[PDB]
Amino acid sequence: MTSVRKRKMNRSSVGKATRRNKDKQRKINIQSNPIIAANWDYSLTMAQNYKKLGLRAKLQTPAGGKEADLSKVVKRIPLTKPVTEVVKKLEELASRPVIRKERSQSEREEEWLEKLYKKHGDDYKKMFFDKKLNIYQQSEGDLKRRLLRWKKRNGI
Amino acid sequence: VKVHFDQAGKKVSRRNARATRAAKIAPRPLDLLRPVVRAPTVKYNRKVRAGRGFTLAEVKAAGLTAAYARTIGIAVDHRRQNRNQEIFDANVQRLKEYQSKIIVFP
Amino acid sequence: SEKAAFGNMCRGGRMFAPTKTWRKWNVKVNHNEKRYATASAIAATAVASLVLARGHRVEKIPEIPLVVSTDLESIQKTKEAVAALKAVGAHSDLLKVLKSKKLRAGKGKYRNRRWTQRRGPLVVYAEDNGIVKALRNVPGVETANVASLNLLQLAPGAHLGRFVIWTEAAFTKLDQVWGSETVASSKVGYTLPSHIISTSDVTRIINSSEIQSAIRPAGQATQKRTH
Amino acid sequence: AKQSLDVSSDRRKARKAYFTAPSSQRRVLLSAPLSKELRAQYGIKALPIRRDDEVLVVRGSKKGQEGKISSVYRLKFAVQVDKVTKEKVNGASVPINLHPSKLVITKLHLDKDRKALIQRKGGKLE
RNA sequence: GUUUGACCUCAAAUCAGGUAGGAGUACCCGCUGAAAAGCGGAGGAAAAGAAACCAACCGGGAUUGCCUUAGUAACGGCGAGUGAAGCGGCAAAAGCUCAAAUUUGAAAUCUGGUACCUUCGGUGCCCGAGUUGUAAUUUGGAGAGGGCAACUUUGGGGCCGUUCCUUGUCUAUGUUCCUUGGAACAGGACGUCAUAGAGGGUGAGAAUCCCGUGUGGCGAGGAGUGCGGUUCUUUGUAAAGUGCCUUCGAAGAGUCGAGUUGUUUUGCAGCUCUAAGUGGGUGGUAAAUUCCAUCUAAAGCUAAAUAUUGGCGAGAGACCGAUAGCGAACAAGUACAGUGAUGGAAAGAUGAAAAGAACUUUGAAAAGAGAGUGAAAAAGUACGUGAAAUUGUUGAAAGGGAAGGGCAUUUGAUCAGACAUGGUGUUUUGUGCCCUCUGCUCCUUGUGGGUAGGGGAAUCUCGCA
RNA sequence: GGACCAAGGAGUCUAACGUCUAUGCGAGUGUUUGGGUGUAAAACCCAUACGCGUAGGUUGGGGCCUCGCAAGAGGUGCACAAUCGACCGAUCCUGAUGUCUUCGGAUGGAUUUGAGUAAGAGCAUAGCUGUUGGGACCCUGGUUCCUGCCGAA
RNA sequence: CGUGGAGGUCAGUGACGAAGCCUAGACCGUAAGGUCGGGUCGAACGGCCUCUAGUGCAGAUCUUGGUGGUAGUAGCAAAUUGAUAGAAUAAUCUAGCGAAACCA
RNA sequence: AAACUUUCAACAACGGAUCUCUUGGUUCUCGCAUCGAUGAAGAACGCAGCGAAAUGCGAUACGUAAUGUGAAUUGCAGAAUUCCGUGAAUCAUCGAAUCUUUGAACGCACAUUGCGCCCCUUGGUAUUCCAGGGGGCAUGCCUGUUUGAGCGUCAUUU
Repeated sequence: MTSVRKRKMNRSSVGKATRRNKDKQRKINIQSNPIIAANWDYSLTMAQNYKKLGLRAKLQTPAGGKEADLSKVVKRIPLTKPVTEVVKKLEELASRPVIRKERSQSEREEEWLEKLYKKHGDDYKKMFFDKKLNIYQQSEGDLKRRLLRWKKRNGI
Repeated sequence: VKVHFDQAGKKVSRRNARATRAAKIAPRPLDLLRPVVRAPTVKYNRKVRAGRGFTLAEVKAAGLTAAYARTIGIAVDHRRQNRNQEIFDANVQRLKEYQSKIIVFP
Repeated sequence: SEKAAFGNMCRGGRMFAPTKTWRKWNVKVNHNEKRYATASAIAATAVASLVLARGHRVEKIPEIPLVVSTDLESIQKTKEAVAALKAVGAHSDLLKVLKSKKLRAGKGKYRNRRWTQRRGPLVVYAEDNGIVKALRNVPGVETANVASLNLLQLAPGAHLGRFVIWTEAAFTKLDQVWGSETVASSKVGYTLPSHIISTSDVTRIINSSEIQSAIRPAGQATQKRTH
Repeated sequence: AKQSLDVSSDRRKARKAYFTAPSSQRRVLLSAPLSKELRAQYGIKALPIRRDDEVLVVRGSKKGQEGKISSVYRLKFAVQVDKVTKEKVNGASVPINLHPSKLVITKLHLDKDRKALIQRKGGKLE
């Protein structure tokens, strides 16, 4: 506060461009999945909240000590003295099949296949050595694949 | 002369990073799937360690491609070489266990 | 400031010994030794002649160490928890703390340390259920999980025996936290440390029977002046 | 106590905020509590005072006096109420600069901005 | 053909569109360099960074930074002392792009202009650029051509939310009685709130007077693809991936290196010389006409972990409290000084409110005196408080060219000097926790504690009077 | 060396070894690079590494026991010291059984050796202090409270 | 013994007067010093157990500030539309202004 | 004896020490990344009803417009608010303008208030002449458009 700039900006009639950030940098929204956004708690931690989920937070070998957090009573050894839920929800969601579309055929090339289907029929060695309407000289079996896709699409 | 007065502070900031990054990576872990790799240097040759990445051939032995495996969060090193049997097999079992526990969204 | 005549004796000159940052601020402590200090503080909190010896208004409380049910943890409103401590009988300690608010005599009054007052009860919980918000507004009360048990909160001003209130589950959990001869420790390689003397009373040992058998007869306990 | 980090509790910062406050913030600072009757009227405790309304004095040496505010002297964090004056030895008159924390508003001067403000503060405005 | 035209080069444009400079410079990167200064260049970081690496192991695996290695190795009139690195643990993690063989069944590429459109752009048309090579595909971890078998996959918008930023607004409880005070925010009694008893203001220490504080709520305007729903379309023999088979299967040269010189402590630079392709680099290894290891130099980009006495903001302090703390709490880099480069002070507090002394009078004028305000001018814009050195007057004493203290005592002056006023025994009368009778109640349940009603001192007895 | 007076004004901090003392643990010890946690620069918990250390006799003799009323006598003997030993390493000779013609050390000597074996003591923190270096008490001169005890050359 | 600050405590003191100042006022301490009276004064401050230090001054021709004597002296631009005036003829006195050196 | 000197006390001076505050430093931590030829920083000159510094502004000059709030400002003077509002305010916010002369400083010059050139507009008798107003005109570099030039090269009888 002893630079000439800071003193002038202090004495100026502008006022400081003041923005407060330090409160809101601790809290974060998770932004990504609404399911985790539901089960997120903003209180436990990244670590405790992932543990309460059931998802493995860090992959492997944390430095330091985890909270063993006193789940059980451990008794001394005598030395022989003398006498899941949200996991299930995401598992359903990933298990949920998406509404997929079959990759269809284009009208010109299925018409081309339709020309081949009437010109040669079904046999492939004749249509492979056909010049007219096989000018791209398609592969022996690519012909089969496209014709079987066309037949399953149309014409049995 | 420098004193780490910010040692308490930076850790907080670092966990803020470990918070904030985690916010973007919300289901996924922060870290990738790293190999378990035995160390060099006879002082340390009994020690096993976290390695950088597995190999191409090992990920193929796991039954997937490394280009796809980077999307699954499996760290892959091409320039490493697999030369020990038990290292290879244990890391394959590690890959299989990682495959068992993931669920991938389409 | 670094560079900011030239004499320590001079007006406006540089001072003798410019105070530098790299003077030691934090002090390294052996971990067993720190745990030992906390253990002695916890053991001292039971006694309550020590708690009166520090200064607390605990003369009308049910017993020592004072243990309340775990339901105390489930209180989430200030007035209910204060009424609960009335029902305990630590009301006089709270009134002591509330009357004790004085202004700081130093210059540090205008260094954001303006007010000072005594310390009161310490509530120990196993688990928060809104209790720490409820007791936050009442002065002098400070809460602590059994896992932490802050020494500064335990023996403030290095005086042993602050007045400590326990919840029921926390009091059971203290066995988990420090272990015993039966329960292990829950701390890695820690043992509740031993005594060098078993009996705490020396005058009991001196006046027992058998030392009193083995010992020669005593003098007048003040010397008879001769000549 | 102070829970947000963005709130500060420095005495020096707080006084530098107080004495260098712009006037629009000052009329928020220059606030007076309503009467028990006006709280029974509108359901609201304190309000930013202006000059048109009527007030009573509840502290100070001129305690138990009342009047309409002559002018709000916002630059001195103060408020001149009419007819509460010191009469000098020339015979002239100068009002006591009162402070709205020591005042209790008796009769409000209601305006559309004022009625909407009472509405937004939860008032049961007639 | 003495003509005409392609180019190519070079000019010119008050042609169109862009861009460079300077300031600052804490951190960063280069260059220069003494007994640091300087120069140049950037950014929010920069640099470095995906091995021509480290190792010798059961090998590791971009860079960066921390701890350890370690004050070790090594160096050094092996003197002064100088002074690493591998590994390990951690933080952070991320990888990619060119240059080499043809798309030749069609330069498939892009700037610009213009016309429109849903404009960080799109479409169309037209000039150009470009084969002395712009696109697609391929960077060794290969890859490409095909073929086979299958599978597996599709892209682009919108909108509304969400997320982020910038804001706006709402969200408790005494001003209850008494004393003191100029002023209650002080003291006492009785309260209420509290996820709010941080802080500040209000005429003195204010949870409850005000602002806030705390908890939540409602908005507003943007940023945005981060994802979440809806909605509109998207195929064209389009693009890609995996296994097997077949045929191929091209990479950084004035560089590597060598000598010398300077410089550094081995690199770098200059000068001269200057390569290879089962190549080259680097290191161990030997039972030796050795074997083995490990990378691919001479092209490029890359977040994060990192530095930051600067900027923009915050939040704090076992810091200083006006000779301190910044030179500077104040109209401080000021007044001032210097020709200049530059140097560089002193200086905070009336009061709660100016209520800042109406009016009379002396007085050139300055200053007074009456008077008054104020709680206080023992606060009068010379102003909180107001020490010492030093000054003036009065009083006392001493001295006469006398200096100071120590002891001890007079004399003179002077001060202090009970809120002391009771105890023991006896006696009179009266009263009650005394006596008697009748209770109630708390537990620590006894060698207890509290408490009521009526009667009596006629007799006794205790305490009190 | 001095006109007076007021205020300011001179052994501070840090690093490396060293003694002493206190404290915790103990052949181990050391949380705080870092991670987890939190009421948030506090406290609390700690994985893997790392650091430093670890890896016979005689004479007495504190005591203790017995006896002795006591005085004393006898016995067992802490620490430590002296002796005589032993062994390891070295020392210089012996040079075998074997021996690749120069390999070998077997055995026996000899003195000393050594923070040697012959049954650990260290690590960490704090305090006070010693030496050295950072401006290092301040600028030859100066160098800030009292009392007690010890007190030279 | 004393000083600034810090933790605890005395439900310490305080506008019916804290702190500070003065005190030919008393008291306790061997002393360092401490306690009270009175006066002034106006808003904070102490005792105890601990922590911490920018912690104790007569000197350093120490630093800064204030005030002396020198001294009403030197002397009169020594700092102050234009210039010390007055008188001595327009060639010593009064008046006004007024130092410094130095100072167990 | 007075006067003078010394000492002490009283009151009054002088002085600013002490005490108490403090919109000031000082240090630490956290976040952010943002100056220019679309003219920076810096300088100069002015702007307020009555201003010296401080701040703010640029001849639209302690400001204009916009948005929000909702009655002020205040040393004096003076407007007001039709007040249930298109509304004071030295208010806040600020995204649209203005922005004097310089300054990387940019028409050429410069010890000049020297000398221009081009374009647009208006008027003064206006076809000539003059006046006014407005806007451009620095260097380097890149890409493109346009105009040339070269004894550079080549072609040139279907």
